[PDB]
Amino acid sequence: EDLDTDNDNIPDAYEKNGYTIKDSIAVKWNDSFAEQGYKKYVSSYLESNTAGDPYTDYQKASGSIDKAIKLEARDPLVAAYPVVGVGMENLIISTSAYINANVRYYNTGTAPMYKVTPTTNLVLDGETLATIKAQDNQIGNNLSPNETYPKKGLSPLALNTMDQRLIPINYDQLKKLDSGKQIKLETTQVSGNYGTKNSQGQIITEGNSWSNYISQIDSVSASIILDTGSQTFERRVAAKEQGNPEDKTPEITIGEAIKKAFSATKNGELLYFNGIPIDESCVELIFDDNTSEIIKEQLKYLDDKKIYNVKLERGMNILIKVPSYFTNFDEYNNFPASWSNIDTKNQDGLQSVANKLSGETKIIIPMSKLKPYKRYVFSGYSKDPSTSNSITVNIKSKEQKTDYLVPEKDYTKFSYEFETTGKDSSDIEITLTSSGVIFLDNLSITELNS
Amino acid sequence: EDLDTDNDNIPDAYEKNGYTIKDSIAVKWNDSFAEQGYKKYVSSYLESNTAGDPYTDYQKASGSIDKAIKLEARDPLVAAFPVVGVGMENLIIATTNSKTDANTVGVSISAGYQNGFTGNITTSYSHTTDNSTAVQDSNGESWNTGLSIINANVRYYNTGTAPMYKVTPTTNLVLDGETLATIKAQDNQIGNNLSPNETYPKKGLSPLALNRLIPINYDQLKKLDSGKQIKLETTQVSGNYGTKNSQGQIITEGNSWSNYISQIDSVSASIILDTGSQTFERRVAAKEQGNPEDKTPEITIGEAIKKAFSATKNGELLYFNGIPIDESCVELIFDDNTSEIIKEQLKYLDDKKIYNVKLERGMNILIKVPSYFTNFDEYNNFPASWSNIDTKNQDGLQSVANKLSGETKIIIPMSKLKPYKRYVFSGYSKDPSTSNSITVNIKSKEQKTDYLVPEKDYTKFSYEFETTGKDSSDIEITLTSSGVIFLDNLSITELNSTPE
Amino acid sequence: TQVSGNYGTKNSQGQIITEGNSWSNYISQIDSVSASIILDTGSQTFERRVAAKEQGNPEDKTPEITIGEAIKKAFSATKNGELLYFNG
Amino acid sequence: EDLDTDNDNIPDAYEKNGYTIKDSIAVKWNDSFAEQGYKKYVSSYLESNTAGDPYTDYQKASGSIDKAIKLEARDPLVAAYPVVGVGMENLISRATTNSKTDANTVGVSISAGYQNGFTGNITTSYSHTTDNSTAVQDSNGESWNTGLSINNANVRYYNTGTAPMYKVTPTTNLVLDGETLATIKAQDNQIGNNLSPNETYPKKGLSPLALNIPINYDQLKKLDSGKQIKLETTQVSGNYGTKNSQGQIITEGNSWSNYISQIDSVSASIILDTGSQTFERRVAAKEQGNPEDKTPEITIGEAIKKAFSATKNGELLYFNG
Ligand SMILES: [Ca+2]
Ligand SMILES: [Ca+2]
Ligand SMILES: [Ca+2]
Ligand SMILES: [Ca+2]
Ligand SMILES: [Ca+2]
Ligand SMILES: [Ca+2]
Ligand SMILES: [Ca+2]
Ligand SMILES: [Ca+2]
Repeated sequence: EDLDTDNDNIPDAYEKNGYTIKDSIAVKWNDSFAEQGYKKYVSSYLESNTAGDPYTDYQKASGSIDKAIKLEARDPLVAAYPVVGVGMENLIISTSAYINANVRYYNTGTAPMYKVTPTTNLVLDGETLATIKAQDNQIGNNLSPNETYPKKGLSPLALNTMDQRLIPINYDQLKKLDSGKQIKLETTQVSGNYGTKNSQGQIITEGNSWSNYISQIDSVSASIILDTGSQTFERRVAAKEQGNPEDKTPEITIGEAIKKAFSATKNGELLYFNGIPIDESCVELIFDDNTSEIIKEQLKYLDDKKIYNVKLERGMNILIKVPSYFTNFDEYNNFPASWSNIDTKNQDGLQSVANKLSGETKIIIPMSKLKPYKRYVFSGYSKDPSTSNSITVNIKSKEQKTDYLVPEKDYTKFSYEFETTGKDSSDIEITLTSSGVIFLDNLSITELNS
Repeated sequence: EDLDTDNDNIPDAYEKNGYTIKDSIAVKWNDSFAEQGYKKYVSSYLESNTAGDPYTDYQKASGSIDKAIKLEARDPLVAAFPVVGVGMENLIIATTNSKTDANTVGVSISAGYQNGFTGNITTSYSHTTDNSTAVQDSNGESWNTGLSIINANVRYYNTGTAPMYKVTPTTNLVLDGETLATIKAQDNQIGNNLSPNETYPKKGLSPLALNRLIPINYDQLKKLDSGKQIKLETTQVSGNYGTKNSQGQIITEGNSWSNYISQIDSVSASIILDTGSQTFERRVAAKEQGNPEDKTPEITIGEAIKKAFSATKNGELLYFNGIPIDESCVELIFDDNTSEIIKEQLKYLDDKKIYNVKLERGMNILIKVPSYFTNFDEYNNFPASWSNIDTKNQDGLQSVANKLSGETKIIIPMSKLKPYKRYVFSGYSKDPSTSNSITVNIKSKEQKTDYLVPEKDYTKFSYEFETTGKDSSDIEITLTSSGVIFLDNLSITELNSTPE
Repeated sequence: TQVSGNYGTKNSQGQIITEGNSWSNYISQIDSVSASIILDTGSQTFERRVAAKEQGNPEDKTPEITIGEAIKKAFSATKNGELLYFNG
Repeated sequence: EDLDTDNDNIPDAYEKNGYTIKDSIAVKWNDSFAEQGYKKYVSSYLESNTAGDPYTDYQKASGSIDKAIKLEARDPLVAAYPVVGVGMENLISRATTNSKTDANTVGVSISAGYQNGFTGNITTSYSHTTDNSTAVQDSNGESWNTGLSINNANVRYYNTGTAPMYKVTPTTNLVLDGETLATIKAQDNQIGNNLSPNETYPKKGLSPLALNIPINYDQLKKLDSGKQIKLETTQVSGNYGTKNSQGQIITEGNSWSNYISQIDSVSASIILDTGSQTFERRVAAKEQGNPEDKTPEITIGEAIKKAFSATKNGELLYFNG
């Protein structure tokens, strides 16, 4: 009962049903360990590195790795994949001419990246001027998770050397630069190292590279992203191959994976990221085209009919954006202007109460606290047992929108995309009309890409 | 009891309840060893390197490491961390620098303090890595005179705990909001030796020259003429440490420091102590919040300061080489997230003292010792002697207080204080009746006065007064009391500098 | 002022290696345990070094020899009883 | 009586009371070994290297180390330490001589009477032997400005330590008595292959080593009025000799920068000047706080005689007569 096929210092039976690390020796999981704060881990018994990252399944679970890797990446299923991107602050051209920049390396993965050597392009409209690689002057020694180089409170670093100064080929670039065209900065690849403890016990990060592992880590994991409006966290969760009978990676629900990748606690049934709810009813999801067809196909054959109860797959991409303005009519309403014709004396809501609307809903949102030239999408829950009332929308924007909606028997989410342009433009108006008595809950406002 | 889960030549039983090293082996700690000078160590029995530094628990306790590492790094909880920075001392188209200017500048101090939290609040905490320049060349004239419309002399200074061989900084010189350039020391300004609390070149040697043409905008020079707020920021430094090998000869070639930086900052609480002359930086280990497998010991902030700086406890006061750094005698500058952590834990306490709260991960504590202080008991380094003080009292917070009924005067020459530096007034008052009134008046560049009322218990007050110039009127402090009022720990603290 | 070169040591594999070797390591050591002797023949010059014991050293066992014997040793000059001839 | 805690081939009992090396083994010291020229050695029984220098207690006591090291460093308490520098010779068109104690005794206050017991002085600008200040001898009275009236360096590296330095690459700056000019480094052809104790590169009898900068008109006046130029040293990077199992002395990779902050922090500097040649010795000592520390505690008089190898005839110290 102690066979170890893959030789990762964890028995096959424990690795299949769930195991927890106590006294640095893995033992069978017991439900009585929940109150002490122990976590449950389940992984594959046919492979040493479940997610593909350098660290094994006994090193990740026990925490016997680099201590800068976030405590969420101690879960074997979640790859310790670091994401690094370069962000521009100031771009100036001076005499063709010399070009300088002010950039800071943003890390949002889960593990540090020593000796960062980013590679960037200088493109303005399709045409790329040159490829820039970080020389000795701009290599960041340490880049901890969720931290920048230079760290917060230090000025950005310059960038003026391109090969063994920056210079265009001719004046054809500057003539269209003055016409109103600017130069963007985009990253193509970032190079780095990963820390490991050598034979004698010290850490060495010379012969180890992260770029020997990226191709593998991407291909065996499902990408998940969470955006808080200001901070982005990119996580990768291992997923099993479909037709392979010898691929024994555990299958988990998408709802389960969110709790694991972002280490978000669960207060019984709701999920809080760090005080921000991330339950499916109070947050907007974005999927690519490939995910949409798969997620719809799985839902129709399952009775509950919620996203957060669908088994994860290998290669699906998920983008989660928290609402900018959200009200639940129970404990939170961040809208600067109060809503009209609201009645909280109800018990038919999704969680506690619903809004019994008698007539129409009128809300005037100021543009002062909103982003100009940005695309906004509103969402909400509508329930009508009568199924005999027609509801239309009249919202002022760059182009006035007028759409009709027929509420269903039960609660249903409606999403309508509109665009707002110009800071010194007409104030945005929103109108909701109901034929009879309707139930509304969980209204959302979320920014989209421009 | 010789079980070894981590295999670091320290049994689990010793490593939990207290162990000391005798004859290069670890033995059970006994309370009778205290007077002989042996120290009590407690560590984690599941980790080889409790503090995260490259030297394990047994190596740190026994001292079998580089002999330049300070004796207060031999505690397994304290960590070796060379906190190197670059300070500039020459402007080329004279300079006195401070390592705690950007950290004590962000604090705004009110008249009173909330009951329980006898500390200050700042939202701009910064380490001693950075530099702040207040050029002494200015005497009323700006730099624009004479010349109007590249290479500077700098000195690498270490304030950490362990030496850094092969110094190779990477600093940025600010140009208002914009920058100058990313300058990386390349071949012939690489200090091969940087001893802790020592510079490169040596203390008595002139600074070396930074390397070959740069542009400087003239519009920001007028800003410099408006105020010399130019500060030098060191983004990163590269170097090595030294661990003996099988043969014995110290190797420093592959052993970079930069491998254990993102690990030390992620397992340790940042604590800084300033004495006015030089500043020390330490990073004590702290356990994780919700990890049951984290066996890092729990020690309160009072023990953290004693361990980090090897402070000695006389009576109930921590003494740091003559200068007392007890909680009631020093001005603390916490970070906001650090401060609110203490605030919530204070109301669950009984004694209600800062130094008795438990240490946590991620704290940022900047201890700033006041320039002039007197406890009325034994220490009084004031440039003059205060008038109308009755030392013979028994209601003092530590030993004695003063029986004040009337007015108190003090003479303070401008010479004995640094010009153009903001200062914060501090002290403790108490009155059993709480019916008398306290009136104060501050003689400075502006005429400022205020009124105060005591309470049953000792209360802390804080007042601000700035200094201007070298030739100016002497600063006078007047304390007037209606009835009987008791005073203790009368202090003057040196805060950030004032704009030109 | 100085010269840098190599010397050869027959290793375990039977070859002669002059890559991990240098004379600079031994110039200071040879100079400190030996007595300099020069022979000048008008057109050619010779320079040797003969080891000798330290003055006040109890654990030094370098043999004691005379100047005449050392010149005989350092140049391999034959001695026909008492007269000493180098190359005639 | 055979226990060895530090494992340096010296039994702990012999190491704390006195020992000496006969036939490459340690023997208990006795009073009868004095007249035979033997010395008495005492070191710390918890540390392989008491002084901090690369050579252990057994290698120094038995002499199984470099033969170009002074006998002074064979005592376990005395650290082998190559304190070197740069000696200015030519100012370019005028030569100079260099004083190793000018910059130290300049800050000494001298009075008439003295307090009881104490018979020394006080210095406010203490500096080491690497801190070299010159004194121009060819300046007969004419100013340096004379000759042009319009508004290189020949040097010689010097050693005053106890152990030879191979691959000497000194680093200095042109401080020009008030402000540095250039942090010059000697890279490829100015490197000294070997630098023996109490010897210079080049050796005696060879032309000065040349090393290859603007000078303002203001420095010309001040240099012409009671001021002198000095070339302080910030650091010098060298190597040292280590034996092998194959028997070769390997001096590549081994550095005199790894042990410098170890030797320096555990040793008490003692300096002696005879007026013509200067010496610097480091002597190991013990910190008061640590009880586990076992470095022996001896007087200055014992430290003087064990550092400069004087002779104790009667009760007075004789150094080279
Ligand atoms: Ca297994
Ligand atoms: Ca496995
Ligand atoms: Ca509800
Ligand atoms: Ca242990
Ligand atoms: Ca341990
Ligand atoms: Ca008192
Ligand atoms: Ca021994
Ligand atoms: Ca020893």
